[PDB]
Amino acid sequence: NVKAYELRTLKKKELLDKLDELKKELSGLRISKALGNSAKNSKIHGVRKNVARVLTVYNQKRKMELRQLYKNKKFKPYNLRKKLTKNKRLQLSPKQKAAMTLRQKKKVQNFPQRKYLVV
Amino acid sequence: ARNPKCPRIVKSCHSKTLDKYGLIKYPLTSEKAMKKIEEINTLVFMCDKRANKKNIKKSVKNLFGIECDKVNVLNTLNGDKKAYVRLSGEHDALEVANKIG
Amino acid sequence: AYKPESKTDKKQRLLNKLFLKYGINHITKLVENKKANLVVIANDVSPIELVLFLPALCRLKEVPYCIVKDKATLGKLVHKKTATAVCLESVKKEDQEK
Amino acid sequence: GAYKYIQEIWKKKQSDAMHFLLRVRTWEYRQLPVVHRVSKPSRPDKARRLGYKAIQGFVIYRVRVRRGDRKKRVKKGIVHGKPKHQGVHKQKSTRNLKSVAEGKVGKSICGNLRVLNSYWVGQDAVYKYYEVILVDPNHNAVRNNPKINWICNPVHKHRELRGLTSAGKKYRGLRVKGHLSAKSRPSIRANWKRRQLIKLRKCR
Amino acid sequence: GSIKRFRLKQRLGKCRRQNRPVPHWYRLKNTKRRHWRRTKLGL
RNA sequence: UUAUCCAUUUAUAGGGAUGAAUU
RNA sequence: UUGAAAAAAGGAGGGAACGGCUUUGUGCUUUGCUACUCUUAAUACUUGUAUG
RNA sequence: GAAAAGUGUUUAAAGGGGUCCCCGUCUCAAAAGGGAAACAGGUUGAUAUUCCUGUGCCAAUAGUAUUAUGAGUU
RNA sequence: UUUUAAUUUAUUCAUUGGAAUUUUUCAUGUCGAGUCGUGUUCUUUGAGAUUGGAGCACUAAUACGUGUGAUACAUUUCACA
RNA sequence: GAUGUUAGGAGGGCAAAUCCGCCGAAUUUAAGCAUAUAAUUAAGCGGAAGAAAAGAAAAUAACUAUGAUUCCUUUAGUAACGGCGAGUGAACAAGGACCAGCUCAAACGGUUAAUCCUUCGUUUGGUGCAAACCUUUCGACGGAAUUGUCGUU
Ligand SMILES: [Mg+2]
Ligand SMILES: [Mg+2]
Ligand SMILES: [Mg+2]
Ligand SMILES: [Mg+2]
Ligand SMILES: [Mg+2]
Ligand SMILES: [Mg+2]
Ligand SMILES: [Mg+2]
Ligand SMILES: [Mg+2]
Ligand SMILES: [Mg+2]
Ligand SMILES: [Mg+2]
Ligand SMILES: [Mg+2]
Ligand SMILES: [Mg+2]
Ligand SMILES: [Mg+2]
Ligand SMILES: [Mg+2]
Ligand SMILES: [Mg+2]
Ligand SMILES: [Mg+2]
Ligand SMILES: [Mg+2]
Ligand SMILES: [Mg+2]
Ligand SMILES: [Mg+2]
Repeated sequence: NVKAYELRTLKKKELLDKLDELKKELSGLRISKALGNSAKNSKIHGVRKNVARVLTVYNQKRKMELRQLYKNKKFKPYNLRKKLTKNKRLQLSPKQKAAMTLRQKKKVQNFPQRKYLVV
Repeated sequence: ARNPKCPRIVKSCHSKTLDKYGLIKYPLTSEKAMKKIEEINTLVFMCDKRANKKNIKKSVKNLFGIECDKVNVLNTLNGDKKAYVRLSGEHDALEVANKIG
Repeated sequence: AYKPESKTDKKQRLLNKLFLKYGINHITKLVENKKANLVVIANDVSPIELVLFLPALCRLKEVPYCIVKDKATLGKLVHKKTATAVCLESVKKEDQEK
Repeated sequence: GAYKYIQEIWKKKQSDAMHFLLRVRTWEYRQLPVVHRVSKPSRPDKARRLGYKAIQGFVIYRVRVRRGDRKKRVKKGIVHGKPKHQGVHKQKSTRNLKSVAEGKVGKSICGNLRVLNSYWVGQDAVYKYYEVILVDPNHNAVRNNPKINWICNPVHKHRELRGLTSAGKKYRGLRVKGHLSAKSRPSIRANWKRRQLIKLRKCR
Repeated sequence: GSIKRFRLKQRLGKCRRQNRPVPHWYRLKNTKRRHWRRTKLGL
């Protein structure tokens, strides 16, 4: 029934091995079901779940490795890029939006909107 | 000729494409299949809708001690492929049936 | 001889801290101000209009102009791919005669 | 000074030299495909006066438009309604030919770009030729530069298709301010809606 | 008839599957049946 | 005649005196 | 009224190109020796697992 | 042509064949036109020119190296 | 948890750069053309010898200019842009 | 100028109440109907955003004058239009909500494009468990650009 916290520590090969075993077990169960049996029909669900868990663990490991590989370097795969609503991606970064023509900037610096308490 | 500075999309996940477990789902019982097993050493397997003959053969080779001379397939109206697998003369389908279950 | 400085030269000068003037807009200003002494114009520009007025202007302003065969060659004479016109307002005394 | 000179030259238009140039240029355009990129503005000064700049993302497209009215679209010449509405053939469009020109380039050909503006270039009796100034809002050279940057915003997709380019402004009648244009301002349709509006008051 | 496209065959199969009655055990925790003769699939 | 228009073709030799045919 | 087309195949015309191995010089030329060029079928071995 | 659509070489720099030349819109449209090759017997509750036994047929079959099979040339 | 006000602590030393007003000189610059405009057509408007728009023809002026000042025009003020 | 499965990017489709462009009827009203009316509406086609559009005067006034746009209260069912029939019908001012101004082009700076971008980098920081982000200034090698970038107003 193997829960994830055990599996994080395992190396990828070991994980793969585990997964194959689980798959084999599942296949066996399926075969049994197909044949006139209902002894361990309900065992299958758990096995399936276990398999799923294993897959998840492995997938996340793989993703982490990928991320490590493509750390920085301007361009990246579009997977490892910031998946985010298209419009937002298109949109100008806040900094870009801010960026002021030099005269305007100067003006801002000189005559900023002051605080002035009226009495 | 392409020389991309990084690849566009990189599926780091374990392959979704169907392995032996998933391709070939289970043997068939049913009187027909039993008869087949008995008489002409043909094992009947329900398989994935997207199994080819080659693929099925490969699966059978991997999943069991089976060598297959010929594989006929058909798509059942229940959305499964049924693959009739005739074994080479060296093997007795009955023995292999016993082995599998 | 009177080539303008190239990028590297300019950089060096900056670190440390008479030439051809180009660009039709600048050149026209120069001519309008009677600063220019010789202007050399390219034979072909894609909108002829961008330079058509120039020889007439020179004729009015009494400034010497000559239409030279290649735009690319004019560009080469400075550090650009092409150049429309090029002007020499002042000159080193050793060459003034020429 | 140079640009002033060329402005003055182009004001003449029917004068011999200018006329010849126009004749050549229109002839040349007649041959090229209806909408096609040009490397450099044919009227640099005029382009400048609009929005054009020699920044990386700015492009000029020469576009040809048929001159004249557009026959009222109906299967055969016949229209089925009341006589007031019956005529075809002298049906003049609300949009300018310039607007049409910019529309056709902006829409399907350069959906990626943003139409900035457009200027006249040449005409024959069959076609009017405009150069339309467009800009790539994803080119960083344009993204960064704070003046111009505005066009990178999403509110400016297909300005040409909403009548927001100069030509659009013209035919919406926003070029004319004043008592002459009172009825169209936030927009003609909008104005109409406002005028129709019955405001009730919960209390009344 | 006796020469279907695969898609059509699959659809037919689906329809057949849909046809079958509520599994009786569920009833302890149907109106969309169709008889092949009276109501057509209209494929 | 250069705009424009039409035709023709693989845009195939500038103007005059019942076989084969290709490297 | 004279009664489809094309994929595909074939035939002909034509005469491009022309043995192999070893040695020398800058795919080409020169020098020396005689099993050669095809052809099906089987078999073996690398090349992604070479039959539907 | 505002587009939606309407037309399909009308003024194109429109993939194949040989060792640079020579061809040349693409694509769909036939379960009665064109077209590689199959017959018999047996067998199932329900399939069969499709499984079984037998007997064939068609198309592929990369290179290199042996073998054999025959031709041709000395 | 989100941010955005008030309040609390700034003090020394470096210098490149810029800004505003203020004197005093000299510069009287530049100001968007097949565009405006007129004609004519059609549309649209409450817009009336045409309100805006559009097609076509013709096609300007440079700030002493040109455009509005809801009746076509001329001659000319003035105001406003 | 073509050409590229060259390196990097963008568009395409869905959705629409408000919104922006076109395109565009007729029923209807006029006790008939033809201009009008319905209506610059419905449908059609295209295009945006959290709002859109408009917007910093070639504006209104004729005053002791106001001062971008938008919206509300009004002006006003008024001026006006109209087989002066049916019917349609604003604007300025006034009172508010809200209030924000600006930059290109042109002028000027050539004792030098000061600009700008791509790729490759380099090394201080900040929050994060990581993932990512956030900023910091520094060069190169490319280009772009004198058919005009940047500063000055
Ligand atoms: Mg089959
Ligand atoms: Mg119309
Ligand atoms: Mg059928
Ligand atoms: Mg029936
Ligand atoms: Mg076909
Ligand atoms: Mg047939
Ligand atoms: Mg039967
Ligand atoms: Mg002006
Ligand atoms: Mg009307
Ligand atoms: Mg007035
Ligand atoms: Mg779209
Ligand atoms: Mg009536
Ligand atoms: Mg009635
Ligand atoms: Mg009636
Ligand atoms: Mg609608
Ligand atoms: Mg806006
Ligand atoms: Mg109001
Ligand atoms: Mg009243
Ligand atoms: Mg009305």
